[PDB]
Amino acid sequence: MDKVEELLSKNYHLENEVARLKKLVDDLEDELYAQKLKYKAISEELDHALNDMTS
Amino acid sequence: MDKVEELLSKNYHLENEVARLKKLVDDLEDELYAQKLKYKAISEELDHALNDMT
Repeated sequence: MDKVEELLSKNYHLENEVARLKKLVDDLEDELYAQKLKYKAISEELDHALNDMTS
Repeated sequence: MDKVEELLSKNYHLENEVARLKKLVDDLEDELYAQKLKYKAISEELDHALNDMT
């Protein structure tokens, strides 16, 4: 029928969205952790900075 | 009546999945942004720092 026609259509668009969101969510997960490691490393040279500047 | 019912159920689960993923993306974008505001605020401090001694 037609209620089936539109449902197939709506489900097609929905499945695509879900695909794009899952990938986006993964990309952000990585970007965010990469971010945290870059932040943690930014301090590593710093721990040696104020630490070696003190004594 | 058979597939029309299957279709509706799939559709329902998809709409909820989209809404949940959408909420997840928004949270990650916030965390990420917030992290950039600290990364930045910090950098601006080295400015007064590395050159402060130059």
